[PDB]
Amino acid sequence: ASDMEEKFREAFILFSSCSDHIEMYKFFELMNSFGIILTNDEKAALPNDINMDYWLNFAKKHYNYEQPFKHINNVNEQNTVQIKIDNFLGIMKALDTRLTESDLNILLQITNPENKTLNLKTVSQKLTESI
Amino acid sequence: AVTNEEIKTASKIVRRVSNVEAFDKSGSVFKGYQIWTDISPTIENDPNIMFVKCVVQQGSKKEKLTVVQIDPPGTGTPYDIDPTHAWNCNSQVDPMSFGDIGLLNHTNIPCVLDFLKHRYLKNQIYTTAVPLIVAINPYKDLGNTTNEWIRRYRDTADHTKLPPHVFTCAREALSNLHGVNKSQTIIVSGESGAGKTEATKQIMRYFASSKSGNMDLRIQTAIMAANPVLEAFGNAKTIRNNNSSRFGRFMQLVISHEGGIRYGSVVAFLLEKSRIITQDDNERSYHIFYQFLKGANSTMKSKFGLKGVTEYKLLNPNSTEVSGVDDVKDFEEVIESLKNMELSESDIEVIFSIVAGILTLGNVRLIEKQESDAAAIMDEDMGVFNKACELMYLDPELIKREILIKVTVAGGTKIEGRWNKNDAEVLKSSLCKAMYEKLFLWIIRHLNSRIEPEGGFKTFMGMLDIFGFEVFKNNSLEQLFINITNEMLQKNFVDIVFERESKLYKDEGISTAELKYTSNKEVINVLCEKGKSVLSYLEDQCLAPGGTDEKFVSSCATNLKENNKFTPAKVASNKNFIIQHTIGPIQYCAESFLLKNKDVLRGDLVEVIKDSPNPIVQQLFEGQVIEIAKGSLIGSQFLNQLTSLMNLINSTEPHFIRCIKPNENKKPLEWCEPKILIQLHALSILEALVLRQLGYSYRRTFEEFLYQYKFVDIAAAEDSSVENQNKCVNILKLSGLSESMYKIGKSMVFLKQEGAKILTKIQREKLVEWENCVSVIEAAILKHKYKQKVNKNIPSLLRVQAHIRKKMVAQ
Amino acid sequence: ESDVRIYFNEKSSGGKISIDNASYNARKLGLAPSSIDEKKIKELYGDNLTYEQYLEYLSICVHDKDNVEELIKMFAHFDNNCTGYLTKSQMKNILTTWGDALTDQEAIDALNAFSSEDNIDYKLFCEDILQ
Ligand SMILES: Nc1ncnc2c1ncn2[C@@H]1O[C@H](COP(=O)(O)OP(=O)(O)O)[C@@H](O)[C@H]1O
Ligand SMILES: [Mg+2]
Repeated sequence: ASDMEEKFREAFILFSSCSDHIEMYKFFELMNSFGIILTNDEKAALPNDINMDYWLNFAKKHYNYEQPFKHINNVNEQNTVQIKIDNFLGIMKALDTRLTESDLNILLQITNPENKTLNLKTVSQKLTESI
Repeated sequence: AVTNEEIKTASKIVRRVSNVEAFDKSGSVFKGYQIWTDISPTIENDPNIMFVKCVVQQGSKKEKLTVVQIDPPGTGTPYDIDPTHAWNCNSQVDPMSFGDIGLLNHTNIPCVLDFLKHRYLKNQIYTTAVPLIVAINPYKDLGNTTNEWIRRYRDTADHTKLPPHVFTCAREALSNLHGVNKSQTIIVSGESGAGKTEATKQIMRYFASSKSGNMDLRIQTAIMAANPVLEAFGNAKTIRNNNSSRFGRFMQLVISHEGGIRYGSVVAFLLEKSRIITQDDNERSYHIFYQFLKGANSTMKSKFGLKGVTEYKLLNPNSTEVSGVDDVKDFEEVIESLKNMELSESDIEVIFSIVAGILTLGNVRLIEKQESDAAAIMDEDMGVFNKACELMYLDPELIKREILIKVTVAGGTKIEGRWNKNDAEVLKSSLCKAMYEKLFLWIIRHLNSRIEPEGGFKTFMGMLDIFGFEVFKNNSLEQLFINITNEMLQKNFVDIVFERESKLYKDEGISTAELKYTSNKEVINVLCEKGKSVLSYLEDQCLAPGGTDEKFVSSCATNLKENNKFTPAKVASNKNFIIQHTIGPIQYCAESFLLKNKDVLRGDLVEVIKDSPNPIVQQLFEGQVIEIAKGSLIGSQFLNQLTSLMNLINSTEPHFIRCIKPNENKKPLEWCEPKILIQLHALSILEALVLRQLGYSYRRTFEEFLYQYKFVDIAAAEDSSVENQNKCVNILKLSGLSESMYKIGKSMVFLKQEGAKILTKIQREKLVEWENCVSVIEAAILKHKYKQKVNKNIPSLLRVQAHIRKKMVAQ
Repeated sequence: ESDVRIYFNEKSSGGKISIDNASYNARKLGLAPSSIDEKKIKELYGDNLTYEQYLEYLSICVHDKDNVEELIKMFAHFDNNCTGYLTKSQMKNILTTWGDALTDQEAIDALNAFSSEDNIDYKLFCEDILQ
């Protein structure tokens, strides 16, 4: 039994610049920062003006408390998960990542020890520790 | 304050190009889709704002969008806009994350304004639009041009990893100069108060910073010392700029490859003579008069008979004080600088003797003596007159006769007569103006005699600090000359862009038949072609007995039909006309054109000055021809200067700094979107984006293309059998792009912008199973980033929370 | 200076003063101590201070470097359009989330005292509380 309300609240105002409401684009990032992924249908079902209370309730319902970053690496699936570091960086850049090279170094600071081949389970574990 | 004429012209620059993609294939609105629009009560109520950001609402239709404004804050009210009033938005890009505007997905006008604005509000005032550097005046010291920043931009191994800066331009210009032995010119333009002279001095200081010393410090010190001296004699407080340059400045400099100026040469042109006679309200004359009258010591005031700043006809008695300007401290610096220019103390005393004599002469009053109507010096002021001529080392009796005695030719006989009061005042005034102008130019000639190289310049760094295009209510002759200058610089800009693109295509084997070029040849000719131009017919009319403004205009309209670039005025067609300048139509008033064009001291007065016993005063007019001839006409002299100057500039590699004034209140962090957009247009920044995007604007080496586009067809890209150049062909053939969207060069893949955007989407489609993984990784890192930024300011927050709990106790 | 001694004597017990009472005094004297200051004197002298140490504590709490410019940093950080204003909700979330967080009611009371308008010139808010 582990309460995330305080973390959910802080994150909201980090992405909303401390306002009690949040723009739809910033809400997608917020939910994505806790591993939450919505279908385009579930997206269209959302309110047009999302406020804090709405988000706190959605987060309780959608956060994967057991596996917050399932969508990076799922332990239920036998992924035995390990791809090349420069390809990883290529894919991130292909998909128009807002991570600057400093951020990608932040990412590599959190998830890489040694210049190995990067394991996604490591990524998922490391981000889980930093929540 | 934002004029309704400024809203009118800003709204003409506004265009809508690309379509908004607010709907999915289903025809449903993308959840949260954002656009810019110019329809908003925020915009009707706040003239600083031209666009707002909105969300398109579920349910809109392709032909009439329903939107709700989100930035600036609004009401939540839905309302409807036609799609031609919606513009794409770069919704998730960090404007600080890169330096050129053209890297934005959408470069429409509201997107450009918002990108510059957010950079500027973070004190990043420099942005490129290759080959242009945009510099926005922050109206405060940002601290970004100190010696520490010079050393940073100079000594950093890879300066492209620093943000754009005027020092990036100084470094790249000096590097090319010493890299391929090619002269360079840095051309700084913009409207009044936009920051051109500050930028110029910042670049000069960079060039003066040597890594390990400058044996020619004596010459560099004289060159740098000239900045306060040129500002004192040539700059004035206007309503738009407390330190307005009233001349254009061209410099040549010789600079060692590690810094340090070894030689130079200065040129001032287009000095506003009239300013020394009268000034509009809330405006001053040239700083030097106020520096001198307030700064001179008691012995110098007594020697020259100086009175106070409020006691001179030639000085507006009500504007003598400028906030933030200590004319006494400025004078001390000017005196120190003149010494650093190797003027002796005797030289400096002559200089200020002449300045005091011009002021004193302005205070001589004339009267109508009727016994025809003749002029005379008020007897009360005859001593003031004599002291004025003594201060100028001029013969008092001969100067008197030239101001009072006229010689007319009637029939074919010389008839002595007398100037009336009005004409004699004009002559007294023109002597004041001519002595001041020639003294300014004499100081520059002295400077040049100490800093120039013996045999001329081999390779040199040029710098031009000049008015950009000027469009005022009343445009007069001064504006014509300025706007002709900027047509010449426009051509230098369009030529170098074309030259450089054509060379790259040719070196790479790509066909240049697709290249575009927007000539301004026709408009330069309508302004300057000999015999068939405005400047030609201004000269002819000046050199004609019974020439008139209206005859000048008339002769122009009748003879310049064969090109659209001349347009007569619908309203007041007799003494007004319009030119189709590259930036749009500009309306000039020919009133007084012939007067202003002839405002050159000539004739016997010049011979009296040349006969002064003082060696400096003899040199003021050294070598002037005796006389009305075209060699004495401002417009004819100006075109010779210009042609000479552009031949020099065109022989160099140019760099373009385009300065922007973001508001008319001299304030920091204040952004007036209509005034800025008008400048984006007059500086060709929007055009530079267009120019760059055209044709095959995306180029990458085979292995760059492959590092960037591996996953378009990961098979063809990881085939060790085929060569890099051949991999690119494979990938491109299998991508689905039309042959028209790309070409393969010697060493590079050429793509049209649209082709590169398609290929980017194609690659993302092949990587769809990473979308969710990358989304979560990205968002989680951004949350961490946003938290680290907060943590920096927490100590400050503790202080706020602490004082709140203090005030709670005190209650 | 006598106020110093007088306030100490009202709160003293057995010659020593608790840190919570020393902080209360220090505010009566117009100082603004924070948990950082209370941690400093705890590391040195524990939870109860002799008069001499209570004066040392008052020294730590002077914070001369306090000024409008140093206090507004966090509010400016969230003022993206650089208007000089934040809403009351924005400043409430900031004051109640990070640092020596106030309670919701404490944050409201402080904002509602300074102004009755939703948008608050935060430079002036900080100048007002610095008095
Ligand atoms: N880069 C700058 N940094 C700080 N202040 C500037 C800067 N550029 C201009 N200013 C301020 O604007 C004023 C006018 O700038 P100036 O360079 O004289 O404009 P211009 O030469 O274009 O007419 C300066 O005196 C200065 O107060
Ligand atoms: Mg200037």
